[PDB]
Amino acid sequence: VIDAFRLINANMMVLGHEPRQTTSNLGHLNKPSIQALIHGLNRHYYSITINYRKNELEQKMLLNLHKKSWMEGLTLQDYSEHCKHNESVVKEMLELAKNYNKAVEEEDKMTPEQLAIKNVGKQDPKRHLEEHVDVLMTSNIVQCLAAMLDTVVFK
Amino acid sequence: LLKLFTTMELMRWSTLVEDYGVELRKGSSETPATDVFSSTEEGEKRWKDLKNRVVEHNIRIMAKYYTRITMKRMAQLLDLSVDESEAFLSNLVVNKTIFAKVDRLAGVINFQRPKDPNNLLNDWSQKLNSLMSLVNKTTHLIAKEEMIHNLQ
Repeated sequence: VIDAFRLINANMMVLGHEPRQTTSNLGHLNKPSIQALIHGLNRHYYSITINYRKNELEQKMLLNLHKKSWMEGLTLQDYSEHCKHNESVVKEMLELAKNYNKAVEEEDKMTPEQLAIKNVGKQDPKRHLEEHVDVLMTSNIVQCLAAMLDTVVFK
Repeated sequence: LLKLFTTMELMRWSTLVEDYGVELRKGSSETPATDVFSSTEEGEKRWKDLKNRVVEHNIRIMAKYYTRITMKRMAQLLDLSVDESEAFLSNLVVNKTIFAKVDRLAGVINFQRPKDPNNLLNDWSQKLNSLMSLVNKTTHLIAKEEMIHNLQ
């Protein structure tokens, strides 16, 4: 949220002179904070156009994160840890499962507020159980995949 | 006396008693022979304990350093017989002075947990991770060494 003002007097707005002076402008209007701001803006010179001088070299600098990605893509943790993750998720999945039975049996309702009370639609077992299978699958794949890759290559 | 125990090397009671017997008992404190707590006459009551301590320490160092040794080799150092060692082993493990499992065959002492798939699994991950940390670090030092002032 940036705006530009040269700032010229009130009369210039009132007459309608101020758009004759601006020519070679597009202009724009936004409202961070209500009618009071709009009025202040109009008195000034309103939003005069901001363009950006940018290109791909500058754009590439901003892109970056970590070259450290080099070590990290290969890294995998201790096997006891692999087991902790798998255990925590299966245990979790048991809790939500009991609601899930109801969900599939019913859910004729399509009205979000009524569904929420009826078949525990809000705190849904479908959303969360799916979300859970998906973390567990991806997590196991990257850890497992790395361990094997490293083995062959280092020796 | 300090130097022998601090250095982890395999030893035995038979040698340890005789030598220290002449040093400790003789040793001038402020000035007299007396110092007690395993030196002189009173000291003998404490001394008895020292034997037990050598045998807990021998089994401990061997446990940590090695993963398998035979029961016959172990007995020679401890100055026990197999029947005597076996009794002692039952009480040691319960207190948790050491972790060791001994058999009646005197084929082996497993100072590791028995060959179950989880230990093998655990090690395989750790070996991989250490290499990757090390290869990064060396490249950083190497880069300065190469280029340098660019006089070479």
